[PDB]
Amino acid sequence: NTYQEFTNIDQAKAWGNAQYKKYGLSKSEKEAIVSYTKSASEINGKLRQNKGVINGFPSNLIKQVELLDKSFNKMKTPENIMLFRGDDPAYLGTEFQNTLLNSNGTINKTAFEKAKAKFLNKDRLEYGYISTSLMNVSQFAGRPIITKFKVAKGSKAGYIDPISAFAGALEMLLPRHSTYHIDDMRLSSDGKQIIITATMMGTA
Ligand SMILES: NC(=O)c1ccc[n+]([C@@H]2O[C@H](COP(=O)([O-])OP(=O)(O)OC[C@H]3O[C@@H](n4cnc5c(N)ncnc54)[C@H](O)[C@@H]3O)[C@@H](O)[C@H]2O)c1
Repeated sequence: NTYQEFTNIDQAKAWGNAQYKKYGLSKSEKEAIVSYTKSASEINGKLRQNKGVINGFPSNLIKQVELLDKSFNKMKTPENIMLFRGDDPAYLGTEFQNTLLNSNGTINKTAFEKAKAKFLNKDRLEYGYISTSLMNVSQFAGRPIITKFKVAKGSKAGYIDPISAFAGALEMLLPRHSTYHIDDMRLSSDGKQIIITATMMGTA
């Protein structure tokens, strides 16, 4: 139908803060999210490497994932919304690690055609959590791949920004084991980035 796309920083900010007041996260859930923002790539990366299974993990890490998953029972979005995200070349596969980018900073049109073939009109399963923003913010917009996610109403999604260890991200978190369908993939006006548009679905 129509996804709300925030255009103004101070509005997104207010809307998001308006959601956070309602969540009533347990003190325990809050300590688990704070810690996630300080260590996302470690956690998301173990999740990827053991394809979801958390039995090997230390007893702390298991306490932290269970609390993150639980959190989303309190955190859902009240309307259709667009979230944004930036990624580096490895996002597409090891093959694109050292080939997606030319020497001047442009997207190698060939790798783009390969990636488009490999991902366009297909589902992707992400084993880790997905961190996003309410807009294309300055910091993560410098990255070569920008993904705009369509998130439906009532879907699991949470504005954790207020208790993030870091600033300027307008951060919305989505749950792990989420799956999304990629609808479009083109280049930006200057050819320095790929814009992926994707439809978000559930978890497991
Ligand atoms: N990236 C964003 O759009 C965004 C938005 C808001 C907040 N954040 C915050 O920044 C930090 C999170 O960083 P992140 O999002 O880069 O961590 P991540 O765990 O999602 O990804 C880390 C690195 O691995 C890549 N990657 C992602 N999925 C992959 C996959 N399936 N296979 C191989 N590589 C993959 C990413 O492009 C990045 O280079 C946290 O502090 C979080 O709060 C990020």
